Amino acid sequence: GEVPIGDPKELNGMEIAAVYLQPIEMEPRGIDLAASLADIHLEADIHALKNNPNGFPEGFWMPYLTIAYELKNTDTGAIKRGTLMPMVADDGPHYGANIAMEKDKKGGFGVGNYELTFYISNPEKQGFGRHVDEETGVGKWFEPFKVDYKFKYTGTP
Amino acid sequence: GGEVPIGDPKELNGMEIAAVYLQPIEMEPRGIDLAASLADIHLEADIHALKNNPNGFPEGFWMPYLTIAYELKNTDTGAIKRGTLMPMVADDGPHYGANIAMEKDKKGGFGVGNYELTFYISNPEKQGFGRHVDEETGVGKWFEPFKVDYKFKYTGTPK
Ligand SMILES: [Cl-]
Ligand SMILES: [Cl-]
Ligand SMILES: [Cu+2]
Ligand SMILES: [Cu+2]
Ligand SMILES: [Fe+3]
Ligand SMILES: [Fe+3]
Repeated sequence: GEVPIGDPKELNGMEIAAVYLQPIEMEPRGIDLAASLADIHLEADIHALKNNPNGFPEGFWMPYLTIAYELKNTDTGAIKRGTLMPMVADDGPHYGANIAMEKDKKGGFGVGNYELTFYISNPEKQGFGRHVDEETGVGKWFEPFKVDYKFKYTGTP
Repeated sequence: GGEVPIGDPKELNGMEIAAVYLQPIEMEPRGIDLAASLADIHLEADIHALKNNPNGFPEGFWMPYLTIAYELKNTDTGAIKRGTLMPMVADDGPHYGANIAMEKDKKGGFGVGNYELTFYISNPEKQGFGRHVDEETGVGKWFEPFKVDYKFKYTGTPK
């Protein structure tokens, strides 16, 4: 059910990919946009690479990230921004948001060419700690960064 | 190393729940954990998904966004302290942990001896971590809050 968004990027010890699927229903209620109001569920799939410098085992989900997105229709110039929220689905933990496309009451988010940007800040922003002792410590976290994708939105799946 | 195992791990609610301690650790950011020089142990909860986890976590994955309170009771002296373990990462992965004063704590009898350790665990939804519940991609309901208990002999800081 998942449509790839552009090509994944490897950086800061992480594999960072984007996909969209049909709208999902999330609990708790009142956080994620309700499925009937949305056209897609956008997901950031973020996992540790080999030799992750912050101690995360290869393939582990990267938790406690702060992630904002910007979605730009490059045909219309229409831009929207939001946050992705941490949650779990059948395919495990990720960061996600239901997003109105055709249903965006502002308009301009229908079928077309898009640029997607993630803006990502490290887990310390949320108070997640790291050992820094000689025996068990790990390296410094990345500074906030962005990653960019280009994709064609072909309509609510 | 490695760490000192506390009691036996428990397998409950789709998770392996183990307790360990080691020497006090230095943690960043500075100021949230008790300083290493003021502590005698670093206590950890090691919690990972079992096979067939009912909440969509693949086997071996760390269970994130858990709320974990601990109670440490010296059964010889009666000394009791409580706290909450904080999520963090070390060179062998993410865990929940806290630096704790034992011998250094002069406000109680927290020296070498027999201990009961209890973890009080609440599911990730308590912290607003979400779950899909639609038919196509949804997963099972989270566990209700629960406790796990360990017995161990504290023999001092690993040296
Ligand atoms: Cl791309
Ligand atoms: Cl035990
Ligand atoms: Cu999701
Ligand atoms: Cu720790
Ligand atoms: Fe997914
Ligand atoms: Fe550990």
